[PDB]
Amino acid sequence: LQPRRVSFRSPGYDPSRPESFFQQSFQRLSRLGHGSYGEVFKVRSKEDGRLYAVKRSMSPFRGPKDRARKLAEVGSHEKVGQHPCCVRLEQAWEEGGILYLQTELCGPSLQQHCEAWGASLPEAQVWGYLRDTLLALAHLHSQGLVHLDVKPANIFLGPRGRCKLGDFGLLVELGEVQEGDPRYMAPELLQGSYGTAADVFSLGLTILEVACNMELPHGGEGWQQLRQGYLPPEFTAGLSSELRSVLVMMLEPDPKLRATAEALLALPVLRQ
Ligand SMILES: CN(C)C(=O)c1ccc(-c2cnc3c(-c4ccc(F)c5[nH]ncc45)c(N)c(=O)[nH]c3c2)cc1
Repeated sequence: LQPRRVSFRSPGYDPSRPESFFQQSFQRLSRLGHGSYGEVFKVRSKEDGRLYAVKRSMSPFRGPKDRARKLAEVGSHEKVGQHPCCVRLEQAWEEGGILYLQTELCGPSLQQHCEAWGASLPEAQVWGYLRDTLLALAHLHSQGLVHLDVKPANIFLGPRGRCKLGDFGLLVELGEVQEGDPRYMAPELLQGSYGTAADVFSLGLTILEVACNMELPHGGEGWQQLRQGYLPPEFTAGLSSELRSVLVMMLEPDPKLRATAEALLALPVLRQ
C-alpha cells in the first residue's frame, strides 16, 4: 500500500517498509486533539525537522461519497490559498483509505485559550482577534468562498497576539452544504439562504462569547434572543460602546442589511 498525493490541480520513507508514510516521515511529538473527525498530532518531520500539525481521519473510506466529502477539505484549503490569517496547507496525501492533512503548526485554538483564562478576554486581545479573523473572512469572501464554521474552536492563535482562521472542512464556493454548528448559525441559514453574510454573523457570536464568557444556546428560547437584533442585556454591559456597536452591526438579523467584512474593516475602530 502506497501513499498517494491529494491536490486539486519523502527521504525518510522506504516504500519497502510496512510502516505508513506518516510513521516513516514524521516524529510524533504530541496528540493535539481527537474526535470523530480523527486525530491531530503535533509532529516534526523526519525530512526537514520543522514543526507541523497533521490531521488523520478516523476510519477508512466508507465509499466514494465519503471519500469525496473528506478530500473536499483539501480543495477548500487550495481555493483559500496563501494568507497570513489563514492556516496554510503544506501537503495532503491518502494511504490505506485514511486522509492526511499537514498544515503549519499554530498555537492553541481560541477555545483552548479562553478555557485557560476562564474569564472574559480583555478587549485589547478581542479587537486583535476580531481584526485578524475579519481579514481572513474578507479574503475568503472576495473569492466567493463561505467558511460556514467560524467559531472559537476553528480559530488558532499565532505569535505576538495574532490568530489565524482554520478548519475549512465545511467551506463552500458560491456558484453541497453540510450541517454547521447551530450555536453560531446565522438565522437566514435556517431558511436555506446561504451567502457570505453568514460568516459575519458567526464571528459576531464568536466575539460575543469570548468577550463575555457566556455559553451560546444550542436552540430554544435563548437561541431566538441572540437573533432579534438586540445584544443580551446582562452580558453586553462590560463591553465598550464601540464594541457593542460593531457587534450589533455583525448580529443584524437580515443578511441583506448585515455589514460585510470589508465594510467592517473599513470602520474607524478597526484601524491598523
Ligand atoms: C479537547 N480538544 C482535543 C480540543 O479542544 C482540540 C481539538 C483540536 C485541536 C486542533 C485541531 N487542529 C489543529 C491544526 C490543524 C490540523 C490540520 C488541519 F487540516 C487544519 N486545518 N485548520 C487547522 C488545522 C493545527 N494546524 C494546529 O496548529 N492545531 C490544531 C489543534 C485543538 C484542540
